[PDB]
Amino acid sequence: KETAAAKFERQHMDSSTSAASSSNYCNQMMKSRNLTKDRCKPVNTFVHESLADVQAVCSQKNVACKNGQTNCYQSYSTMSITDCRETGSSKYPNCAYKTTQANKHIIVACEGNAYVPVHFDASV
Amino acid sequence: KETAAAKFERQHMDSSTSAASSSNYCNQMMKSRNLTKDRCKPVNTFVHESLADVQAVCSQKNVACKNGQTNCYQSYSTMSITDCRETGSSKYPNCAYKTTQANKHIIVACEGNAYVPVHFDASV
Ligand SMILES: Nc1ccn([C@H]2C[C@H](OP(=O)(O)OC[C@H]3O[C@@H](n4cnc5c(=O)[nH]c(N)nc54)C[C@@H]3O)[C@@H](CO)O2)c(=O)n1
Ligand SMILES: Nc1ccn([C@H]2C[C@H](OP(=O)(O)OC[C@H]3O[C@@H](n4cnc5c(=O)[nH]c(N)nc54)C[C@@H]3O)[C@@H](CO)O2)c(=O)n1
Repeated sequence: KETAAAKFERQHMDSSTSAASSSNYCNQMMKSRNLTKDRCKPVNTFVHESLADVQAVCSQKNVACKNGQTNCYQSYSTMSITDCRETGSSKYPNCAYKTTQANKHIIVACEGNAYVPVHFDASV
Repeated sequence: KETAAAKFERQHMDSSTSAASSSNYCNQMMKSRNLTKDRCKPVNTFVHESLADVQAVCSQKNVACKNGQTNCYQSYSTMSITDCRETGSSKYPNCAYKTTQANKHIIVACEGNAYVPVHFDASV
């Protein structure tokens, strides 16, 4: 029942802060957004920009996704982000991560449904 | 089962003709599009324009729907349409309709989803 859109927010959005505020940022976040749930998600990026600016990325530079597909977009400007990487001593269920702050262009895959008619209201 | 959008085409789309052929048009189309199957749909409009053109309406003048919701759109140009309205003699299962040809702006309710981010691909 979770939309994919809401899934992206949960896994990658953190606009309440301008940067990761401590080396334990990833340990905290990866667990609170349920990314250690059934195993330790090894690589995850959190973005510290308004939801609007992130969403706007879908109207910026179209690039190929790293898996070949074409619905990826690269931000024209750098954004404050946090790289989360599972360390060499992590092991489910005690997931452990290294936290790295960065300012990079983000690249995202975007999806939607073009608006189509679904009901004839009236003619005028 | 049938999508809202597929049902809209079934009920209202007839790009294969540029206007109602005769006064029996509605009696025939209401039957073939199954709008008389279990009951007589009372009023129904068919649009004689390309699918491209009708769908582009969702990008045109936004207006309020007859029911108050705000996702209705009105075509900028008038379009060729046929009004199908039940006659006083229409009694299920012998649905009967009056065919009226016209050129007016159509108003339809549109649906879809904003193109938003759904996966984080990479940083660069
Ligand atoms: N515990 C670890 C630690 C490191 N690794 C690998 C992956 C690392 O490459 P990256 O390019 O950092 O990241 C790999 C790709 O991931 C991508 N990436 C970045 N952020 C995300 C994200 O949020 N989701 C996602 N699906 N992929 C992401 C971009 C890169 O192509 C590599 C070198 O450090 O070692 C690992 O396998 N297990
Ligand atoms: N059997 C009959 C015969 C005549 N009428 C009325 C409706 C006519 O006014 P309209 O403005 O066409 O009003 C019609 C309204 O119907 C609506 N409409 C039109 N086409 C459709 C459609 O495809 N679906 C839908 N749900 N509503 C439609 C919007 C229009 O304002 C009026 C005068 O002929 O008599 C009737 O109500 N029942």
